[PDB]
Amino acid sequence: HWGYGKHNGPEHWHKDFPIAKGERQSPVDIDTHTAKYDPSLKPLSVSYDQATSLRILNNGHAFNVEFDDSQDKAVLKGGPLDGTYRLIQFHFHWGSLDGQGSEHTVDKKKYAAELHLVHWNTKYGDFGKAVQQPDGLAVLGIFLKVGSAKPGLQKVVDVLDSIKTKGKSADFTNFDPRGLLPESLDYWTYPGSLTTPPLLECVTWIVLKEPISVSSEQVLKFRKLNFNGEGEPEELMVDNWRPAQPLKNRQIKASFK
Ligand SMILES: [Zn+2]
Repeated sequence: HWGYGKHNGPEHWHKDFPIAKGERQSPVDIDTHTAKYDPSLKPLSVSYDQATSLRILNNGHAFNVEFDDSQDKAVLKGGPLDGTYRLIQFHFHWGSLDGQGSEHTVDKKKYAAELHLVHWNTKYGDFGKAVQQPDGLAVLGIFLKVGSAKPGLQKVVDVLDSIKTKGKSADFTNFDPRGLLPESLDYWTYPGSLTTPPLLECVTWIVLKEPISVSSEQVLKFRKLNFNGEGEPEELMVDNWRPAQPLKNRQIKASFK
């Protein structure tokens, strides 16, 4: 058992997964003053038009909206990416309070939550083989501030009551992930890791400058979820976020001047 608890939290993940103290760990603080613009970065392509959501599920760490990744239906191309990355699932990390909840920070500022859209490089045939490579995954990370409710998010919130406890899942079809994007795809990028065990250093990170607004009403529904399984003592699913890890020698490239 790993989690976000006192004894099984990020400070202790290294005991079971030594890579936690690796050279390419995520998330990281994005220093705007030192994250230099890169004119070599190609424009970012997002094709979520024929996207096919299948189910939503509680996995005892967050909730994942999973997609049919059998075809190039919903793909991420260009930016820093070489080849086509298929969307497999998106999930969030969020806090107990509005003041915290994001994994990545910007000049040390935390957001109320962070959205991660997970893609894998079709070059490697399947996800299993993908996570064993440095460029295997691409995660599109989008900050959440508490403001005007996100319409594209309400379909998600409306189903959360039905996957309260770890292990529960539900049919979740015809979800448009375009509903969750901001207007400017202006990003930072760097090579990093999964922010959960086994913390494999296989992720090209693409973090959007532009956060999205969500209503306190929407984020309160997130915090009504359970880490625990059915029949267990209740443990509310909150502060499911890893703090910023050392950047070390890595450079964070910005897509904008
Ligand atoms: Zn994540």
